Amino acid sequence: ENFVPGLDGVVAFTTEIAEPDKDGGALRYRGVDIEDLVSQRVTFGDVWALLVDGNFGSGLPPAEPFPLPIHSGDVRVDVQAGLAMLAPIWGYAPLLDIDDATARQQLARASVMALSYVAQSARGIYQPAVPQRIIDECSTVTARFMTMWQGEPDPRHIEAIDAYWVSAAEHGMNASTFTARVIASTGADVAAALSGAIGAMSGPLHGGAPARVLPMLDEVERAGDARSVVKGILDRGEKLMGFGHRVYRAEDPRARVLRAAAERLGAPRYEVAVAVEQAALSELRERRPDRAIETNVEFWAAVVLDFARVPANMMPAMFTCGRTAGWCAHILEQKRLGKLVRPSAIYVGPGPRSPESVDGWERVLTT
Amino acid sequence: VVPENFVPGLDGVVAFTTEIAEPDKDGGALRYRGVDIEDLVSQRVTFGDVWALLVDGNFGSGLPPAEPFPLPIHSGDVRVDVQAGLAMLAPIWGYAPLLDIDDATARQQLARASVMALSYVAQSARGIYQPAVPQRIIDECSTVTARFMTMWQGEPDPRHIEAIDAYWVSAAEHGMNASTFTARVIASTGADVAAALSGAIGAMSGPLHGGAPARVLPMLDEVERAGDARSVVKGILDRGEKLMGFGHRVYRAEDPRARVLRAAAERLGAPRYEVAVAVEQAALSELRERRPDRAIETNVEFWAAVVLDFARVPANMMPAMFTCGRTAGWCAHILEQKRLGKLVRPSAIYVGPGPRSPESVDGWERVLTT
Repeated sequence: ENFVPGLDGVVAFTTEIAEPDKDGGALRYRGVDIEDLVSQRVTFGDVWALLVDGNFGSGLPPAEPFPLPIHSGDVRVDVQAGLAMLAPIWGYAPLLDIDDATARQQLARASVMALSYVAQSARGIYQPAVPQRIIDECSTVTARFMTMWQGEPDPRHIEAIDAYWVSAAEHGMNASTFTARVIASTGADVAAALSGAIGAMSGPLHGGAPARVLPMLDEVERAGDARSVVKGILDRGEKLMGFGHRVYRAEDPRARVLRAAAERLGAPRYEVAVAVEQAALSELRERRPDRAIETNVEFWAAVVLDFARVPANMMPAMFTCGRTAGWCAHILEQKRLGKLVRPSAIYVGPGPRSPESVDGWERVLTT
Repeated sequence: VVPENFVPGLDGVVAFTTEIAEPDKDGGALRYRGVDIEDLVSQRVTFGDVWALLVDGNFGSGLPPAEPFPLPIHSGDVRVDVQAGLAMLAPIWGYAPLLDIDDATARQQLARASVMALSYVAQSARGIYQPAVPQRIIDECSTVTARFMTMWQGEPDPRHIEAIDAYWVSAAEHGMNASTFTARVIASTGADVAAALSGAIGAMSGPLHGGAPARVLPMLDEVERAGDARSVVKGILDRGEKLMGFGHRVYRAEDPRARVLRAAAERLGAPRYEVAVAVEQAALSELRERRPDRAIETNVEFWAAVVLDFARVPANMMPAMFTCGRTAGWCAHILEQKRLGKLVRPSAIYVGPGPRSPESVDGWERVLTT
């Protein structure tokens, strides 16, 4: 045939959660535009429920002690280990044996746990502990996350994460969302599908993740000229971080949302980041005038996150926290779909042969 | 952008081309890299070599020796414990993403985790207060299957080692199920092998994945006490409860793995064999009678329970034996996907509500703006 492996272009599901309108240049969560959500200052906790429940009203459960005091230096792996313990310790049941109401609670309870792991891991070990009453009296999950980590966080930094987390909560059917849907289609508990989605996310070729643009942003601040360093990186064989082929029809809606939030909150590195964007776009469009080149949302995601005191290696964990909303939305939708996800494969390998015909059969020990 | 006779679940949609194995359902035969499983079992090819046959495409290599656990965490769920250990493989054992390693390193890292999961299952079935089996009497073993039964039972019956070899080889790989599909999707992103192996175990644990050995032990216990074999199954169907180990046809006529395991039970002289076949004759003849139109055949998971019980495996340790065997299918599909080197990313179609304002949503009354 002329088929493409990996089901490229093959329609697998039917969704009511969100529509990434690439032709129209807008992202809508259950019909509500994300530009409207960040502008009216809707916190990530509410957007989590809008994607999962299809409407507002419900929030997220409080923080609770860790199910396993794990700490290995890899926060992605720590959350997966804790997610495993949810069935024996917290009693998580398979999706087939619980109603939609129980599945929604365990998804929110697991979402809160993943954020508690990330916030605690960022606060230093020898730092004074944040009292539990200060944590439990926070208005939003975003505030609770920042207070558990920073103790007394800047309000402008809380708004930055709220802007980033709702602009990355859900973006269609990628590898991580597909993995959670396949595992949930088996009837396993929600922690197993969440642990599988996190494993798919750890792959470098999965997709979105804040770009490693800080060593370049620092270089522009020191040298002063952005055009020269942008020209240098492309001439010395290295690729340019945060800029490539287009994703939407034109500018990514999430790209302007995170740049407008950076200017609105007063990010110190905003002017350099804009100077970098202009030099990169002018240079990439000058060398390949046939390619459609737009700024990646991962470029301004790194700018916004770094403005909120987020280190580079913690940024991928920041994306995982926001994507819990999209993962839990598609897991519950798959549960209500009630259809196993099994494709097929065609065999092109060797035909029937005897065991003695196989290469290396003389080294096998039998009986 | 529109549905077109669309069915959810990718049923029948071809996703990959594989050289690993072929479940010839229309022919009633299963082949690993072209070799029939009946040959592999009848000529007593150990599981370690079938593992190397599926992953490498030829014979020659083996599996690395056992080692201590990466994590002294044991919650009582061996499935969960193995997943937690698979996690620790990145920081403790240094497992790199598939995108940054060659086929040789990835092949080992798959084999090292495969032996890791076997030892997790192995000495989880041995009492800690029983005498620690000597470390050298394990080294004096030959096959991977033999070292498994040595770590668990201490003095394993040679007949039982053949039974495990018969079972694991039969269930080593069976095409494109959910657990194998999940392992390929995660591997298609470029992550490490331990993440892809952990994703398959999660999908394996779901009830609708199938393949887990059947809970036919109470039925076989009841038949032996009151010997009739037919009135025992006749009553169960009359009362309206499920007949375990029997149902739809997997292969078109007879599952070759069921034929292999039933013959392996008789060849090794399993005490439950005579009682087991009478239950098979009675259940099949009964199910075909109550439904003279539906194709009904013995499930391989019915004989898998007979064989595994003969090997002194408890009822709820049998699922871990399935996960142990399928490591060959998971690793071979992981390595093949690595060489394929293409991301799996399907698409979906939105049919939800059209564009609206945040105020026209049910519940905007209970929103607090930042």
